[PDB]
Formats: sequence, structure tokens, C-alpha cells
Amino acid sequence: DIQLTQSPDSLAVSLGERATINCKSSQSIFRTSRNKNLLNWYQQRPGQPPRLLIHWASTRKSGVPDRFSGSGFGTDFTLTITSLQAEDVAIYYCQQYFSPPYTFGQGTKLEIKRTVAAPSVFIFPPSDEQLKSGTASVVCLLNNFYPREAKVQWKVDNALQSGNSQESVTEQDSKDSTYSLSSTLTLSKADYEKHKVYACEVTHQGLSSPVTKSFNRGE
Amino acid sequence: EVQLVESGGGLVQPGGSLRLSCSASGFSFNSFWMHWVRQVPGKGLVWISFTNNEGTTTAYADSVRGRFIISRDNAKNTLYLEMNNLRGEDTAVYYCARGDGGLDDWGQGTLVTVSSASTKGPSVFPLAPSGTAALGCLVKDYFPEPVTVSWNSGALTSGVHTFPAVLQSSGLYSLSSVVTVPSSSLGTQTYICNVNHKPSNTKVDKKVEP
Ligand SMILES: CC(=O)N[C@H]1[C@H](O[C@H](COP(=O)(O)O)[C@@H](O)[C@@H](O)CO)O[C@H](CO)[C@@H](O)[C@@H]1O
Ligand SMILES: [Ca+2]
Ligand SMILES: [Ca+2]
Repeated sequence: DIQLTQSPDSLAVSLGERATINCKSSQSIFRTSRNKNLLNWYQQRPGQPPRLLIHWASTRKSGVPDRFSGSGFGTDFTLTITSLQAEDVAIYYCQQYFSPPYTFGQGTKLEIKRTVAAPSVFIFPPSDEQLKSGTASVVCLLNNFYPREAKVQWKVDNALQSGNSQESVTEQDSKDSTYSLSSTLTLSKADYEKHKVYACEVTHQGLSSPVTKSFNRGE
Repeated sequence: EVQLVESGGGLVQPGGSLRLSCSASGFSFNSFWMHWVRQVPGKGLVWISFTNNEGTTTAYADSVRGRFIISRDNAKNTLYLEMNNLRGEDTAVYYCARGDGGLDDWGQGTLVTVSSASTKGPSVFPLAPSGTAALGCLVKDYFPEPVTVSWNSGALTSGVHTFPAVLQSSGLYSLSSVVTVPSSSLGTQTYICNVNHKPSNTKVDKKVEP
């Protein structure tokens, strides 16, 4: 079986700059009789099916921007993306169409490097309907920030929480290149009713000092 | 156009069988090779199988050979994948693709979940609003994936962030969907999240208000 190894696994390149992604095949994929190197490149945007960009190593599919180009020969291949745009955020895969199994490389996740953007922070208390069921979910939202790195600390009556929260982060936005993050603090209705001040403290490169959003259980 | 539509995926017990279908339109189906490719949620693309134009030449990935069977019905514009002795490592989104220069057209994919866990519908809770304000819906405790969330029947798309689902300590999924709106529209505009958990036949339209 032909193995395709991409390099790097992840890449952060600035808007308007050039991205270089490598694909190395374990053996030659040049079909002499067709005079073609049988390598394909795909873009898979967040939540979408893959999109074929290039086939036969350098032949760009109709409708694909001239900013995408494929090069290389035999065992060493390259995908180049010039004037990187926000909508280029995706995972890129190479695949050989030479001999079955028509194997894929492991993918290269492309991050669009943009200017620092601080998060907008919001806190949500558990709903009355949920509280009736015996559980309280306290949600902290960090909206439209960059870079990804962010510290979310939960405080219940100024006591720092650990091991009782879970985070989820969106993929980089296709338009503004930002991330959004949710942190959910989960407690029993009993533990939730034994306390008053529920706070979410956020640390991020875009904030001069930490931003804390809070609520009083009763109010 | 070209439209490829996969179907047949769902929750199946380990050791069980499933038959996937892929409906094709907008092209001469009998003139192209067809492939199946899978992708474990948040992992890479894994080629699974292909068939030539007539179904006389087929091949499979090492991990599925002897368990899966690709086939096609050229007269009915349909591609198939029979999957037997399913295991946890077969849990993935399964795509069908039309082969040409590369794998040129792909369907939206069909999720196959190999597990002995039960189907469970979610509870939908409001995330009550506090310049701009944030509100949303917490879709808690469901299995298997996926859930979809739209706002005001697909009319409110701007500023909407539907988070990836997280697997909780319980082994059930949870997700939140939020939207940022002007605090001005909190009286004049109604905000409803349309939740669909097709695996459990659960459709919930939840009005979120202060
Ligand atoms: C690898 C490849 O390009 N496959 C394509 C195939 O090409 C055949 C087989 O290629 P190869 O395995 O000999 O390299 C090739 O011989 C072409 O020259 C004939 O079109 O044509 C089919 C359509 O008949 C397409 O569906 C299919 O993607
Ligand atoms: Ca990098
Ligand atoms: Ca593969």
C-alpha cells in the first residue's frame, strides 16, 4: 500500500501571504502511459464535504481560484495557496489515484493568522425548567476572539472550580477568522442552591486584564 | 447539476450489518467509477472502496476487506455499500464520491454509529439574554449524534454560533447554539431555536425570551 505523508500537520499563515503544504508518497505515482502524476488535493472546510481542488498533481479543477496550484514529481508534491483569504480556513488532504487502496494523506489543518481580537464575554444562569430536573448548567460564552488560546476560570462564591466544566470551541470563522468558545459548569440542583455568586473569569491576549462576568443565584 | 445523496446510516449494534445507498443525478452514472470514503468525527479522510463503471472491478481498504461489499445498479442510478460485522472503529461519516480526474463530487455523507448505547432525545433549555446581547439554546443529553439547530426557521443566520457537541461524563452529548442580537430587538423580535435530533425523532422549537 502507498502511504502519503503530509507536512506539516498544522499551519498558521497570515492573510494575503503564501501557504506551502507538502505531500510525500512512499513510491512513485507517475503513470508514464498517461504522462500524469496521479495525485489529488482536496479542501475540506468546517462542516462540509471535501472539495476537489487539483487532480493529476497540477491540473486545477474548473471553478477553483488560480490562487491554488499543485506542483511536484514522482514522490514529492506541493500545494501552494497564494494571497491567503479568510475562506481558505480548512483541512487540506492529498490522495493518490495510482493503485488501490487510493490512500489519503493525514491532512494539514490551515489556520488563518489575523490581528488580535479580544472576546466579548456573556454568562447564562441555569433555566428554571432544567433546575426542576435536578441539574444546573451554567454557561459562559467567549464570542469572536483571536488567537485560540483562552483561559476560562469558574468561581462559585470566589472559590475556584476545577473538574466540573467542559469547553467547546468553533472552527475559525470563514469571514472574520475568529473563534467562539462555550464553557459549561455542571452542578447538581442541591450544590447550585448552596451558593450565591457564579462567576466566569476570562484571560486572553486581547484583554489588558481578566474580564469577569457574574450573576447572583436569586437575582 | 451533479447531486450525490447518501442514506442508510444510523445507530447499529457492534457485530451488526447496515446497507448504505448513494443516489446519483445530473450525470451519466454508468460512465464513471464511484468511491466510498469515510471520516471518523474530527479525524482524517480514509478511502474505503471503489467500483469501476460496470461493477466488475472493485477494491477495499485493508480494515474492511472481507466485511464490506461495494455494488452498483446502473439502471437505478444507485451506489451501495453492504457493511457486515461492524465494530467501533467503523463509526464514521460515510461519503460517496464520483470519480473522474479525482474524486470530483461528494455527497453530504451519512453517519454510521456502531454502539450498544440507546437512542435518547435531548432536552432543550433556553440561555436567557442578560450594545449587543447574547441568547441561545442548550441541547442537552442525547445520543447518537447529530443534532441540527436553526434560528427562526433559517431566517436568522448572522451572528449564530452552533458549537460542536461535547461528549459528557454520562456518555451523552450536549451542545449549545448562541446568537448575538441588538438589545433593541429583544422586544420587537421573537427568537426561536429549531432543534432536530432526527435519530430520536425529536423536533423542538424553543422560544428564548428574558
Ligand atoms: C485513476 C483514474 O483516473 N480513474 C478514472 C478512470 O481513468 C482510467 C483508469 O485510470 P488508470 O487506473 O489506468 O490510471 C484511465 O485509463 C482513463 O485514461 C480512461 O478514462 O476513468 C473513469 C471513467 O471511465 C473515471 O471514473 C475514473 O475516476
Ligand atoms: Ca505553523
Ligand atoms: Ca486512506
